[PDB]
Amino acid sequence: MRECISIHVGQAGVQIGNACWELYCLEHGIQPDGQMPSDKTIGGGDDSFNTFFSETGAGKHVPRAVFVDLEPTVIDEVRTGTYRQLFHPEQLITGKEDAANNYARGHYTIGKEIIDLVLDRIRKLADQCTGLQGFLVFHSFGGGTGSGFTSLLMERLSVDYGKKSKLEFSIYPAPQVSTAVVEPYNSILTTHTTLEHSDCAFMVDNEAIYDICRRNLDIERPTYTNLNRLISQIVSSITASLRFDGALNVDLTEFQTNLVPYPRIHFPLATYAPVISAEKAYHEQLSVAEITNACFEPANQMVKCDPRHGKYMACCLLYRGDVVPKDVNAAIATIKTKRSIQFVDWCPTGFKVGINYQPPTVVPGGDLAKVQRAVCMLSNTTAIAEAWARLDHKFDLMYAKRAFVHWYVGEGMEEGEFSEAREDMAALEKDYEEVGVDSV
Amino acid sequence: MREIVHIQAGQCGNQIGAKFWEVISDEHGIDPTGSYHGDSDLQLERINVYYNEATGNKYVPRAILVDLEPGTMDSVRSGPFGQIFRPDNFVFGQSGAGNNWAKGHYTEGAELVDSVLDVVRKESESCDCLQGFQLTHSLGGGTGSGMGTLLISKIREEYPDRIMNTFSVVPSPKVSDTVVEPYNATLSVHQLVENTDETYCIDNEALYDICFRTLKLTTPTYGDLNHLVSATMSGVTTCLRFPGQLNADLRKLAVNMVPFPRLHFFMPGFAPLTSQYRALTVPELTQQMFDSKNMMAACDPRHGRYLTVAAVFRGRMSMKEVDEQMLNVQNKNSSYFVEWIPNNVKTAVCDIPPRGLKMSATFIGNSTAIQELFKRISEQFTAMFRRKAFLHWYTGEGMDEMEFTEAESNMNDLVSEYQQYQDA
Ligand SMILES: Nc1nc2c(ncn2[C@@H]2O[C@H](COP(=O)(O)OP(=O)(O)OP(=O)(O)O)[C@@H](O)[C@H]2O)c(=O)[nH]1
Ligand SMILES: Nc1nc2c(ncn2[C@@H]2O[C@H](COP(=O)(O)OP(=O)(O)O)[C@@H](O)[C@H]2O)c(=O)[nH]1
Ligand SMILES: COc1ccc(CNc2c(-c3ccccc3O)nc3ccc(F)cn23)cc1
Ligand SMILES: [Ca+2]
Ligand SMILES: [Ca+2]
Ligand SMILES: [Mg+2]
Ligand SMILES: [Mg+2]
Repeated sequence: MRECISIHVGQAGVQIGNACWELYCLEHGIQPDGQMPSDKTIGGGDDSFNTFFSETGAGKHVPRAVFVDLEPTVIDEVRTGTYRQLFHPEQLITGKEDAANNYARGHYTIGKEIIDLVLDRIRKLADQCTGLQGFLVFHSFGGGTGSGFTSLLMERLSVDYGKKSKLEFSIYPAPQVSTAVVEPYNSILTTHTTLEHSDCAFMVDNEAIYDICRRNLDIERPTYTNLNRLISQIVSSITASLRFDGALNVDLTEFQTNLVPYPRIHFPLATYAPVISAEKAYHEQLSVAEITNACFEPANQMVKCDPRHGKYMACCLLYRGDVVPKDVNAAIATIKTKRSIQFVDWCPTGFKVGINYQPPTVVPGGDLAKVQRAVCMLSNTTAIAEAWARLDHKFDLMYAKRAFVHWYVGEGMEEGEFSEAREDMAALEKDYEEVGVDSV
Repeated sequence: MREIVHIQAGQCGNQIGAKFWEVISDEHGIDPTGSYHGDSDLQLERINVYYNEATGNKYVPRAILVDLEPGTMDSVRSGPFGQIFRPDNFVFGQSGAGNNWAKGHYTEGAELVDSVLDVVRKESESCDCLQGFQLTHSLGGGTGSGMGTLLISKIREEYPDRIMNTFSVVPSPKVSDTVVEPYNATLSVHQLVENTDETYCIDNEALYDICFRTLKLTTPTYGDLNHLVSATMSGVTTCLRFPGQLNADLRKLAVNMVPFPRLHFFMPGFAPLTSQYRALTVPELTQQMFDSKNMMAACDPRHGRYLTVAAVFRGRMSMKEVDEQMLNVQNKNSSYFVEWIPNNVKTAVCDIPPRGLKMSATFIGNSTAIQELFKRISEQFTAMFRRKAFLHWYTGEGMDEMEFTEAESNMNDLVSEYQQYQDA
């Protein structure tokens, strides 16, 4: 047991679920049709991979997940794509009409038409579970469904499942791939209404991922397929502690104890290494010290901020592959003397380490190199508040003139919600400043 | 007084507790399935203290194995000596305790404790004369810490006249699962001060340093630390497990070691430290056991004073030489033993050595320098608690800030009390 249910909302959520679930299937040797040769226990089992996959009596391993979107085009491609047999048709849920880049339609108007159906299906998966750990919610900040349906869902999930843990992987909007002028409004509304209901939230900055694809993978103009393949690697590093056995494997909840010092401070910065092309990885084995060092290079981060001009409250290293504790300790010793790492005066400065032996894998016909070892750093730094600040400034520019506000008010929202949400983010920015101030 | 009932709680509790049963089962000639293939009658003479006799002359450890998750306890059953434990005494929950004291003490563990007490009562009843209970646990996680101290409180209620022993593993940043350890430890120390007669303080700081500095293990595992723990546990139970003049029991130990009831935190020590070929002379054992480098608690005994001492020599050796050497360190370092408890060092010798060594020494000290341990944990605690950091994990299971304040105060009082006798 310790089962984990994934919920994928809107286009970004859906397309990242594909990347993720395609990746998890390759990681565990599960074929497209759902069969898993190396699983001798047919119909069920207690194995670590069973946290993400139920078994049917016919030998089908089936994702503990639900894809939800308010229009059929993105989910229709899962219904007819390589992995169509993997999912039960009732896990793939669509409406007829989207939220149209409007938090309000996603939360109220189009959203309340499909919400009972979504909870009903989430419930059907929850009852296949002998000891459900919690949910993982994948969604964009900027979309209408991703922002407003997710918020509605999170609220409702807190009611049906109490305090059962809820993690978010949230896509933070970037101008290179942005689809709507109103993304800053959607972002601040979802962030605000989700903050009491989420226990931990990994932000992914599309720009950060966009820059990494250009710089490290030599990709001239990355598509979503390029970004999601990189994201799934990061997601996989984080969930790998849930999906694999291991002597040196620290569970993800144990990292969370360290990552979240107050309920509102639940936004860890992730950083992944190595991201390298096959061309460049040939005759170029990257040691534990090199990838560990790469975690403190802020070009390898998932969110554009500078931890060097801020303070750490935690630092977790999730290694996978050919890694042993000795090399890790030596690598950390080198970094402590040679790099810009200042903790707040109320945290202990120890780095928490976890190691999975299963080395990372790559999706066929991708841009990443297959490497012998890899690492995801999860840090809690005050620097991440930079990301809130940039986004809060864009919100303030538009909100001062009331640009676009009529589109939200027409679907039933009030001006009160906007300023209530912005003050919550003002307070959150002030919280991230307070934690960094030294004690007396 | 013979029968002891052993309980092991949580990851650490069950890991070290498994090694203890491995070590002493070899010493008493019991094999991985439970049969006696020994040679000396001295091996079976007080086998009753820790083992029950079963159908077919099998010996079954009087051991209750407790955890809130089945991870560690499936490993114990998998491991070398697992098949010896009575299968009804495996009592386990499903969801674990997430290194949270509150979950162990107040919510998750509360659900499970009454089942553990039914096995305790089962083992307690088929005992000729129960002397007491020993618990193995760490103070830093949530099950062995919080649930463990909940058990202790319940056992004291039902058996208020029996002795309570702990082997309590104190935490260190040098070997650290989570930032909340100082919180968990401070909540458990508050329990231990009130509800135990004796506690062996195994500091993981001290085990790491012995492993690093004195044994040349650059990257020490929990296996390397537990090697040191089970040799210390073997040593401080020798006098209960073997003969033959010392009618040593847990109550006698409590009476002679503990001049003031709250000051029952013992610093253990072992010589020689291992992981040899040249056997040690009695002078060397006597220098080594008293050395700071050989203490299982990270405290300089020169910074404090010894209230009482109990030393236990194992092997064939001259008792003349053992008295001479034990009297030499007292006479040559007399400032470090309190003048107001005459003859506070008591020494014993047992002919059977442990596996591997021809001769060895185990030290049990109630030193006032133990305060340094509680000061170290008090400091780590305050660093965080002054900004109420990480508290939401505890307040979400119904605990209040006042309960942390209380606990911080009891420990700081303990420290004051130890400091009181260092200067008297
Ligand atoms: N990383 C990544 N970002 C995406 C993907 N698809 C869309 N986005 C980003 O997500 C934001 C737009 O939200 P979507 O998820 O398309 O919108 P939606 O939730 O479907 O909402 P509506 O379409 O308005 O109902 C923009 O910031 C896009 O760049 C994807 O596959 N990967
Ligand atoms: N010496 C030693 N310490 C341990 C062992 N296992 C865990 N610890 C320590 O115990 C503390 C964590 O407690 P743990 O027993 O895992 O938690 P619980 O299962 O929730 O009681 C930390 O200080 C760890 O360093 C072990 O086998 N030996
Ligand atoms: C002032 O110190 C003491 C006086 C009396 C006792 C009672 N029994 C005991 C013990 C002892 C008792 C219980 C468990 C383990 C033990 O190793 N070890 C010795 C060694 C020498 C001796 F004279 C008695 N010992 C303990 C300490
Ligand atoms: Ca199976
Ligand atoms: Ca329960
Ligand atoms: Mg859409
Ligand atoms: Mg642990």
